[PDB]
Amino acid sequence: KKVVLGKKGDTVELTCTASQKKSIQFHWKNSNQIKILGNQGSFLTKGPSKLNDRADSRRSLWDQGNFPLIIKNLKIEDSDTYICEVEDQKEEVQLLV
Amino acid sequence: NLWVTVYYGVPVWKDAETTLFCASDAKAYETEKHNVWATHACVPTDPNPQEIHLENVTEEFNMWKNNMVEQMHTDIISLWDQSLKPCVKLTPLCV
Amino acid sequence: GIGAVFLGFLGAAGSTMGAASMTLTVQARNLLSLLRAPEAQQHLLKLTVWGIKQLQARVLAVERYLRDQQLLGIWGCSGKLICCTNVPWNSSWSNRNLSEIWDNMTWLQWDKEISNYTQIIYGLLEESQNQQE
Amino acid sequence: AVGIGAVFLGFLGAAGSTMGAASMTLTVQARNLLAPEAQQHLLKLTVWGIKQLQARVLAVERYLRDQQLLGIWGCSGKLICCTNVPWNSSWSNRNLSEIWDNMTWLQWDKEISNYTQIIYGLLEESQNQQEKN
Amino acid sequence: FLGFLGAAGSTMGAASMTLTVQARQHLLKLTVWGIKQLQARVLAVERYLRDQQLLGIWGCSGKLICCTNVPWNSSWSNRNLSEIWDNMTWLQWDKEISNYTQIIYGLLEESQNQQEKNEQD
Amino acid sequence: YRLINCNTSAITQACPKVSFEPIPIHYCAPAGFAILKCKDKKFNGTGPCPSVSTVQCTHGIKPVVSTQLLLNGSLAEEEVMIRSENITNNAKNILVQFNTPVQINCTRPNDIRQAHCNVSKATWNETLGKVVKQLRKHFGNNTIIRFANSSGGDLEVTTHSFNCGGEFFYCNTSGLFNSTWISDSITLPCRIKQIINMWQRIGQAMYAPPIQGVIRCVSNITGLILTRDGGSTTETFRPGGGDMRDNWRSELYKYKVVKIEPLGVAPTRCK
Ligand SMILES: *[C@@H]1O[C@H](CO)[C@@H](O[C@@H]2O[C@H](CO)[C@@H](O[C@@H]3O[C@H](CO[C@H]4O[C@H](CO)[C@@H](O)[C@H](O[C@H]5O[C@H](CO)[C@@H](O)[C@H](O)[C@@H]5O)[C@@H]4O)[C@@H](O)[C@H](O[C@H]4O[C@H](CO)[C@@H](O)[C@H](O)[C@@H]4O[C@H]4O[C@H](CO)[C@@H](O)[C@H](O)[C@@H]4O)[C@@H]3O)[C@H](O)[C@H]2NC(C)=O)[C@H](O)[C@H]1NC(C)=O
Ligand SMILES: *[C@@H]1O[C@H](CO)[C@@H](O[C@@H]2O[C@H](CO)[C@@H](O)[C@H](O)[C@H]2NC(C)=O)[C@H](O)[C@H]1NC(C)=O
Ligand SMILES: *[C@@H]1O[C@H](CO)[C@@H](O[C@@H]2O[C@H](CO)[C@@H](O)[C@H](O)[C@H]2NC(C)=O)[C@H](O)[C@H]1NC(C)=O
Ligand SMILES: *[C@@H]1O[C@H](CO)[C@@H](O)[C@H](O)[C@H]1NC(C)=O
Ligand SMILES: *[C@@H]1O[C@H](CO)[C@@H](O)[C@H](O)[C@H]1NC(C)=O
Ligand SMILES: *[C@@H]1O[C@H](CO)[C@@H](O)[C@H](O)[C@H]1NC(C)=O
Ligand SMILES: *[C@@H]1O[C@H](CO)[C@@H](O)[C@H](O)[C@H]1NC(C)=O
Ligand SMILES: *[C@@H]1O[C@H](CO)[C@@H](O)[C@H](O)[C@H]1NC(C)=O
Ligand SMILES: *[C@@H]1O[C@H](CO)[C@@H](O)[C@H](O)[C@H]1NC(C)=O
Ligand SMILES: *[C@@H]1O[C@H](CO)[C@@H](O)[C@H](O)[C@H]1NC(C)=O
Ligand SMILES: *[C@@H]1O[C@H](CO)[C@@H](O)[C@H](O)[C@H]1NC(C)=O
Repeated sequence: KKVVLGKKGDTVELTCTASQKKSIQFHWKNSNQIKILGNQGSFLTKGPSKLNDRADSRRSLWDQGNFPLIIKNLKIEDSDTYICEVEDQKEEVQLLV
Repeated sequence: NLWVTVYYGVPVWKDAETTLFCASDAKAYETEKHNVWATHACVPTDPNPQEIHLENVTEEFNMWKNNMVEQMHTDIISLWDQSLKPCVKLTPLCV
Repeated sequence: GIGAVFLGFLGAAGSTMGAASMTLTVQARNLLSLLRAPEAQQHLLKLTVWGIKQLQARVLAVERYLRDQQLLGIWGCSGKLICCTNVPWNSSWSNRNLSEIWDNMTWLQWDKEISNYTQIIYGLLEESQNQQE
Repeated sequence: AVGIGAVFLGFLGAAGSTMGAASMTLTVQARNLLAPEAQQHLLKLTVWGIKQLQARVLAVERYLRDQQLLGIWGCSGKLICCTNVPWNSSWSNRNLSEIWDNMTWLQWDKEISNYTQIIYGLLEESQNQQEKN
Repeated sequence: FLGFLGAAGSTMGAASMTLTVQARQHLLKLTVWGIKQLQARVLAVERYLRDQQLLGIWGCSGKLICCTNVPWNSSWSNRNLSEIWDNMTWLQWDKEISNYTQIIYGLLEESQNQQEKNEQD
Repeated sequence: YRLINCNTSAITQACPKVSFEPIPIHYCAPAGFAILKCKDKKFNGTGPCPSVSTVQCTHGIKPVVSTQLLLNGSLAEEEVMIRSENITNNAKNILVQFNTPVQINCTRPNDIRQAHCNVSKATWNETLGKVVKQLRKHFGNNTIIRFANSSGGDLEVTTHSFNCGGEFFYCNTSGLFNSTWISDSITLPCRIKQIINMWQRIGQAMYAPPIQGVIRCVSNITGLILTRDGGSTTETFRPGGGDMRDNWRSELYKYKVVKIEPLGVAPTRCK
């Protein structure tokens, strides 16, 4: 139950993190359980959400466990809750602008 | 009154992981890049393979937790790195 | 050669332990069961790593078999298939009727049964074969 | 070859002697026994080395396939070994002095080979029923 | 199938106990020195099978530790048997018994050989 | 400590234009071990497999990597199988096998960086038709199934990538998933990229220019990898893939390595 505040437009870096340093598969979903952003092996993938063109991630940090989510062009309608599922640690971070 | 027996020749299983050795019918002359890799790190195929059908046995498998899929994944990283040598890599180091 | 018989033991799984010990007597007789091409100098050291790799298996199939029958030979009997010894069966090793063992259980069940006690019997089989000598 | 290939041939000494004379030699023979070119130095190390190790492990697995067969019958390592199977008198019907004094093993084995499958079944069963009860 | 079975054997009570516990191009570099490590193993198998026929003639086939019915003579290095297992290495035996090991092997022949006829009667 | 410097290195080897034809490599088990084939045919990968044989080596598995498809694999025997770790999770790659190979012809004709893959229509419409049969088993045989394109990400997983002859094709499988199933041929606009993302580790790779002649590819599609998107319904199956483990969890699903322990003890009434 983390708290993240933005203004508008800026890049927020939500973060889930494992303890392995070996690029394990994660995902990122929202409150309606639609995929935001996902890892598939060594490639990135999106999901058919309404953040599909705006979401991003830092590719070089996956090899150290850190699996961020970087969102551009913060509107008002993305003020929701987001869920990172690494293997079990379904951490929820909520966002507001 | 009952005394402990010992039998040799019993069909007993034991869940455990090991290192599986590869086998394929490489040619040892062809410069196709898999027939090169399957000569340094393989063995000729089984000429007369042994296969036994087991009666009455039930057995629980699992696909998503197999430990030989990560042994196929290793020997194909090791294939392509000695097979498709690239002109420019860009591997993040992250000190 | 020998690695063929190491897997032929498994033909009696799924059956009952009275029947599988009887099949083992038939299996006892069933456990009694070439690169000559023009080789270039490039094929010479490549068909020889194909020779050593197969011959590191045929000696492992021999060396596993002698590491079995070194452990049996500690427990009195070397080369016996069916071997019973002079240790009394303790009652605390998953007590059950003897008709409730050799008639309605497969051999894989005994892996689930007495694997908590399998190390304790092995020390007893050493000691009683050492106490009797 | 240079291992246990000479032992299988050393058994064949003292054929044509009497069966008492071969038996005296049984336990005592198995007590006493068991170029400036770089290209030839390569093949003498690499492919003529493998091909003599494919014949030394052939003589091992020929030997262990014999001492395993004596293990079903119960002996397994004793060169002279006698069992509990009673000799049927319809097996050549010959005098026991007529056999061990003046008969060679080749002459003996030609007499018995009609039914040596039938003897080999009894020695397995008798060692299956002496460890059963 | 052991030819070494070492495990750095120094003290004899630790040597006896652990014995029951333990033993219970660039292709030319690796093919010449792979055959050398197969001649190590295949000989160390044929050294075992030659040895287990010698213990089989004495009657002690298969058993690692075996006890037998031949007592010491007087000229077989009479030291006290309690300090012998206390402070001595196994290496110091073959120094200490020199020419007695050939007649011990002869007496262990006849101890089984007379026993094979004794139970025969 | 948070924005730590990651030196993106660049190692440059000596790169020729080498051939690439994957041969079947089958994994054997060493001495004293065995491999248990699962000879069932309704086998969904998990659970108790009721008919189990024991083999030392498996079938000639071809190491054929791809995204969004599974070329040159091995077929089923009864029907199209739908395997997943946890279905109704919407985060697990639904594997699919084919009991018939949808053949795909793919050639670079005679631009150098352009190729086309040809797949026969109505061998694909019946095979999309077979999949929406067994898919409705795990659903209420309703909630109209709508295939669609990918969502985005890397170019390696939003298009069917593979590598035939040495060149790294990137085919736009967008006509293959455009239907919606209520209750002649197709051409695909491939490229040949030179700056790819490696599937092996994290990193990019730049390769030599494409070869001069013609480049043929005769591959037999024996598998898909889909993915749903759980809204709040139609259950749209947006295809994907890219973790290469899933290309070999669809030819090593019927295997298991066990250890043989041939010494047992039991009580008997002997003496
Ligand atoms: C699923 O599995 C199937 C296997 O069943 C895979 O299909 C394979 O695909 C690869 C990739 O294209 C094929 O390799 C290439 O095949 C080309 C076509 O060759 C065939 O036709 C010609 C003309 O009729 C014949 O001459 C060929 O005969 C050759 O093959 C036989 C064995 O079948 C050999 O024994 C002979 O000696 C012949 O050599 C075939 O019948 C072929 O052009 C190509 O060879 C060129 O390409 C490679 C690099 O790609 C070069 O290293 C090679 O030296 C050749 O290069 C010359 O030609 C090119 C022109 O293309 C020039 O640009 C070069 O500069 C140079 O001059 C190679 O053989 C393979 O044949 C095929 N397997 C078959 C059909 O069984 C699928 O790919 C697989 N799916 C996936 C996704 O991988
Ligand atoms: C498969 O995935 C579903 C989610 O789609 C899991 O179901 C959830 O289980 C948790 C248990 O903590 C509940 O709190 C959720 O409400 C469930 N969600 C739904 C949609 O059912 C299910 O547990 C997964 N299967 C396994 C075996 O873990
Ligand atoms: C793959 O092909 C499809 C099919 O054309 C492309 O999707 C769009 O298709 C419509 C046809 O109704 C065109 O008008 C658009 O120009 C296409 N593109 C977009 C971005 O809408 C699709 O773009 C192709 N894939 C790629 C990577 O170009
Ligand atoms: C050859 O035959 C004679 C006469 O029967 C016999 O005495 C002799 O022992 C035989 N030779 C050998 C070497 O045994
Ligand atoms: C013994 O076997 C031979 C063939 O090897 C046969 O001709 C002969 O009749 C048999 N004799 C008896 C008594 O069975
Ligand atoms: C070597 O000697 C020390 C001191 O007595 C002893 O503790 C140690 O166990 C010995 N090493 C081995 C391998 O027995
Ligand atoms: C696989 O089959 C087992 C029983 O055979 C079942 O319990 C399980 O739910 C199935 N899983 C899928 C994904 O079909
Ligand atoms: C194409 O599919 C057929 C089955 O219809 C198969 O026999 C053949 O091997 C496949 N071709 C490949 C794998 O190259
Ligand atoms: C691919 O399909 C197009 C249109 O159907 C056709 O013109 C072309 O010849 C085909 N190419 C091959 C190699 O089949
Ligand atoms: C596929 O075939 C079905 C009949 O089996 C038909 O109703 C459907 O229209 C076909 N698909 C397309 C895209 O025409
Ligand atoms: C097909 O995919 C492209 C990008 O992958 C996208 O622009 C287009 O809208 C997709 N078509 C449909 C019907 O989703």
